[PDB]
Parts: sequence; structure tokens; C-alpha cells
Amino acid sequence: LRKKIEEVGMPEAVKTKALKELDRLERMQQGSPEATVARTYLDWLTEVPW
Amino acid sequence: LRKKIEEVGMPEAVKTKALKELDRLERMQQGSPEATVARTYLDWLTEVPW
Repeated sequence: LRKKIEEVGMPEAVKTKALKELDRLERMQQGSPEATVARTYLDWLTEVPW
Repeated sequence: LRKKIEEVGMPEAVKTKALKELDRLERMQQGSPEATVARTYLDWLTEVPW
């Protein structure tokens, strides 16, 4: 995702929101009830057109 | 469950979705409340006709 996110487009508050999940490292390979929401969140963040 | 996921069906995104949860239930043996959720989810997912 850090390959995916530094590409063309996004503004800089988007980048400050984009550096959120570097230290959201380990809760998705085991658990958690709200772990794929951040995965999906930055998927949505890199998915919308710019 | 590995065999039955591999034979019947499935669409490929669904098969990746199922295999990324089948390895995540390494928490078994008198618990957890999270193991019995995922095991019946995989039991429902391999009995619906694809």
C-alpha cells in the first residue's frame, strides 16, 4: 500500500491521513473486529480518482 | 475444509476470502468464541451451491 499511495494525485492532508496505517501493523492477521476497516479505508483512499 | 473449499465452486475472490480465513483459525481447542464464529462461517460458505 505504500507503493500504491505515493503515486499520482492525492493532496497532502490526504497524505497525513495516508501515513496512519504504518503503525497500525498487527491486528489483522489475528483478529480483529475492526482491522480490515483500516485496510479497506486506505483502499478507498487510493481508489477514488484524483 | 481445505479439500471442500478447493472442490466446489467458487468465484476466485470468494476462494481467496475463504482461504485467508481458514488459516486464521489457529486458536482452537475449548474456545475461543471467535473460533466458533469463523468455523460456522466456513461451514455456511461451503454448503451454499456455487
